[PDB]
Amino acid sequence: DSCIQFTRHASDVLLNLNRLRSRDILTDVVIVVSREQFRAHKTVLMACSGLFYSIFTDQLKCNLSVINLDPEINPEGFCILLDFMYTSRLNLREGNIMAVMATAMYLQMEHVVDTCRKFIKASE
Amino acid sequence: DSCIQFTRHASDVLLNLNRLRSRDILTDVVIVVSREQFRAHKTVLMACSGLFYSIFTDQLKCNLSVINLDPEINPEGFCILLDFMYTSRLNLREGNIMAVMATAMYLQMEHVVDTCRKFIKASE
Amino acid sequence: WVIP
Amino acid sequence: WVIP
Ligand SMILES: O=C1Cc2cc(Nc3nc(Cl)ncc3Br)ccc2N1
Ligand SMILES: O=C1Cc2cc(Nc3nc(Cl)ncc3Br)ccc2N1
Ligand SMILES: [Cl-]
Ligand SMILES: [Cl-]
Repeated sequence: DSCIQFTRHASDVLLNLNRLRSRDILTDVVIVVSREQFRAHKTVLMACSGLFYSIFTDQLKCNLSVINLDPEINPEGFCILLDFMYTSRLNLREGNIMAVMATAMYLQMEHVVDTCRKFIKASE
Repeated sequence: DSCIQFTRHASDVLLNLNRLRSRDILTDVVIVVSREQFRAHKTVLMACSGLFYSIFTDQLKCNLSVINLDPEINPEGFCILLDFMYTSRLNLREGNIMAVMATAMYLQMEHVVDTCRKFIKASE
Repeated sequence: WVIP
Repeated sequence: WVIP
């Protein structure tokens, strides 16, 4: 086509989606990770995670307001990944890399799994 | 912070949101523009438009499944802008620029209004 | 704005 | 991935 493109549009959209998350506006699901609860937008979760995409395209699960993750999932690892979904920034640290990678594999977040594997390979 | 960032994340999220729109997955509102109907995600509309942000943060309007736009709004102009919201690409043409700018002013999409004003100023 |  |  003969379209023009606004370079910052996708980033500005995500920044606004994160502002809605921070103010709990139009969040439509709670993700339960053991004793912790995380409110989010189903569409954003699906856009970032192969697991959430599969869950919310399921004709029965699409209507659930609460999703319980596997008990092996670490709440901090999930929190770091949820922040990444809404900001593009990943708080990857020596103390959390194993939990973050395990959570990203479960959530099916391929690019996160890739950088975790590379950061781990560098420290061995 | 000491975060790392994935450059393409925001673009990949928007591409996935557009895929959900194309398959009518988790769309939660219909925008009526005269005889035409457009299905969309309230969160994406709010993230792109000052008008939709104001509408869906209203304690009563937040719960509506149908929003009727002002009858002066052109359905093609709205369609072009809805595509822009989900892709960052604007199909701006001599034949549609006036309708697109009028629709972007109504929807409160400042960057679109800015490029329309510049493209119009160049042709005078 | 750019030519994509 | 980059240093933002
Ligand atoms: O690593 C990742 C990230 C991700 C996101 C989605 N999400 C969607 N995929 C498609 Cl094709 N259409 C719409 C949506 Br929402 C699917 C798989 C994966 N794997
Ligand atoms: O030209 C534009 C585009 C736009 C988008 C929003 N959307 C939001 N703004 C804020 Cl501050 N927080 C959350 C959201 Br969603 C507000 C105003 C405008 N004007
Ligand atoms: Cl990822
Ligand atoms: Cl805009």
